[PDB]
Amino acid sequence: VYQEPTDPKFPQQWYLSGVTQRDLNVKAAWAQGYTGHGIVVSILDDGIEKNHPDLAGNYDPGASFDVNDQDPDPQPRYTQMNDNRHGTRCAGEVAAVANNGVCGVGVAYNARIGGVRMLDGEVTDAVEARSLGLNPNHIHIYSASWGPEDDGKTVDGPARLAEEAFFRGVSQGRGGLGSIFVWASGNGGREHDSCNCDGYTNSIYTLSISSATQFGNVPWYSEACSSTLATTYSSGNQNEKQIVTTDLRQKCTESHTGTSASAPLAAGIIALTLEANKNLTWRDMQHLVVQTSKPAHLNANDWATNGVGRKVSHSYGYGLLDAGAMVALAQNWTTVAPQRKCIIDILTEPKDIGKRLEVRKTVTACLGEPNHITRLEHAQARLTLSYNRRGDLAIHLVSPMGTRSTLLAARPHDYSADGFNDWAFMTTHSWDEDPSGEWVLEIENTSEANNYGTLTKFTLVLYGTASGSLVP
Amino acid sequence: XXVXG
Ligand SMILES: [Ca+2]
Ligand SMILES: [Ca+2]
Ligand SMILES: [Ca+2]
Ligand SMILES: [Cl-]
Ligand code: NA
Ligand code: NA
Ligand code: NA
Repeated sequence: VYQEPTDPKFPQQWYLSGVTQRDLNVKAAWAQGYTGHGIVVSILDDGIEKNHPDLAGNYDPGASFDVNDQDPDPQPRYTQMNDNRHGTRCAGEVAAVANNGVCGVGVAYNARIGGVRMLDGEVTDAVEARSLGLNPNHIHIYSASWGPEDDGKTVDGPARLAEEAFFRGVSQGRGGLGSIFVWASGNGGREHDSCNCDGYTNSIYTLSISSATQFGNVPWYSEACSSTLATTYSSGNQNEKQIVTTDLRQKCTESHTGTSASAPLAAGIIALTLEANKNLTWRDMQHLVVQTSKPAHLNANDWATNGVGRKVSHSYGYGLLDAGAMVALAQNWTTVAPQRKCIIDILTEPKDIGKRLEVRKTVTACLGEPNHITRLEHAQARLTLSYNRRGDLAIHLVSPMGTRSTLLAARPHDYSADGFNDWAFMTTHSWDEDPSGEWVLEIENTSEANNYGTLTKFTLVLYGTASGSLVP
Repeated sequence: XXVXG
């Protein structure tokens, strides 16, 4: 019979297990025999305290590097303010050692854990690329709890080297199965930020993870967007419990917060899943997340049923990760077919936006061609437009099956007159739908101001396959 | 930028 951890703070890890069902169902995976053995996770952050008493036993120098100082040792820079504690906190959520009398346990408490020190300095495109591309035939899973500023007015994403690192990782990483990039969706909720304006979370190559509070609510810091895939628990108000993990200076903290805690927990669950089937591709892993994540008792006013009967929210994606279900479904999972890409240039002429613009287009999704898609995965609306006040725009995309994705919600602080330059707004909400038929793009001015602009390009980019659907 | 999270 499985014996749960004895660590002194494990009883405070409410999000891992419990009789209440407000948890990630991680103990069910442990009891099936999956604790992370043989999986390698790397935290891309401000360093990792490799000698921490709850990390040393799982630390892997092969999963670590210091890009800021250009050396192998990712040890954080110690300061009075403890600025460089972030990476160590993330690491303990993935792989804090179990049954050692110290703090709590990681989700994958037998996985190997490393860290890339890359935020403690000027974070250039090159810095990001060397971090994302570190030892990609040794590291299985990368966890990143950082990104562009959450001020609610930034539109920014990976530059050329970092985007190349993403494509090299998913194509050749992990022996050709593809690096698994897990991303925290953002902390810009107070600024009404949109995580589709963050190219790292909005990328198809990252599993973007949002947060839920203990009582099942959308935290104050949460960003809503269509690119989010799933959710894990994190912090909320001061009556709700928080996340227990390893802290800087060999300490234990019960006060880790934000989406920064959600990505590592997801990374740990994904590590358990990879142990259950090491042959899973980067796309397999996203399919598993879509199929097994649980909406139940997550509160949101935007829950919608997509075309294949799955509930999806812009706050939560497909809902809470379910570790037990993930590892169970992984074991006999059949690899998905190669990824197809269908490019559809929509516009025949530029369109003035004015108060409201609706663009309708019926598509065949590359019917009769090798990139014919009947089973959608990600869909992108790559938009080029000008507008006088970007944050007044709301943008929606409706799939032929009737699923309305919010690509962009109003951003009150985004005063920019720079518009969008071929920005690839991404939605996960039509996963497994047939993309043949009428797509509708809606652009509206959400303010009373007499705003003006022009949509000059709308490329609908469909990814997916043409085989292997299950019943809705 | 790149902010911690
Ligand atoms: Ca160093
Ligand atoms: Ca421990
Ligand atoms: Ca953001
Ligand atoms: Cl592509
Ligand atoms: Na490949
Ligand atoms: Na993503
Ligand atoms: Na159709």
